[PDB]
Amino acid sequence: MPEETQTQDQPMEEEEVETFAFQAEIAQLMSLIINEFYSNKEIFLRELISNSSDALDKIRYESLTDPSKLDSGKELHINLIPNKQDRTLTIVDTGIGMTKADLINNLGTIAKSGTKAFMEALQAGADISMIGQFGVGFYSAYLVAEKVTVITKHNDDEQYAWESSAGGSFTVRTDTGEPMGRGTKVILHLKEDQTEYLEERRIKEIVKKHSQFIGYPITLFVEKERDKEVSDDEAEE
Repeated sequence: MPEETQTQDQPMEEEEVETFAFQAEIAQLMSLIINEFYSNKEIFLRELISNSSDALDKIRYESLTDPSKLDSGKELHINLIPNKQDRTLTIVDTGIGMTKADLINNLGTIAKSGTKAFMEALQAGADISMIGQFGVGFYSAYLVAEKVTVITKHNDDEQYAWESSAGGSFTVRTDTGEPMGRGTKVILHLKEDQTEYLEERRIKEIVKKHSQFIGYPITLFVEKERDKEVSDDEAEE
């Protein structure tokens, strides 16, 4: 059953790229969260780690079809890699975070109606605390992220590199990086107001208590940017 596999790739680029602007109804959701004056809600760690757990449960489901073990040979897990020099936090997923059809469909961002009829239920019923559990608000990551960059490649399928955050537009274009077989690279840039929220010990202790509920392999690893040098310089371009 070959669902994918449709030619190597067409050498037709420069299609004016894909640029999407936050729609009026989306401007409401985006405003309602940022106009909170930023109360800091690190609870999102548990919300997001739940979805990534689903992504591993998804590949785990695919392992029922796989007669080798799980994916290929060794293993599959959630890896957290903080880069203090770049001020970036890179989470690499080796499962199935998202699919290409859902990617273009604007995962849980496609309101069309009027934001959501749940806005009314928000007046007397639910709160913003269920932001991610509704499966229609994973873009709320901008709450604590200045820049949200996602690069992903799927096995046999093409490569995708798209930008996200808040403030203007959303962009998606064909990728040609070719860094892995099939992984989701979630790297978001910390704001200068979060320079102290980069303590490894903080992360260690926080995930220690929350991961007690999640029964899946997680790894806090850090690769020291060596050999080369990554810093702020002005010479490129």
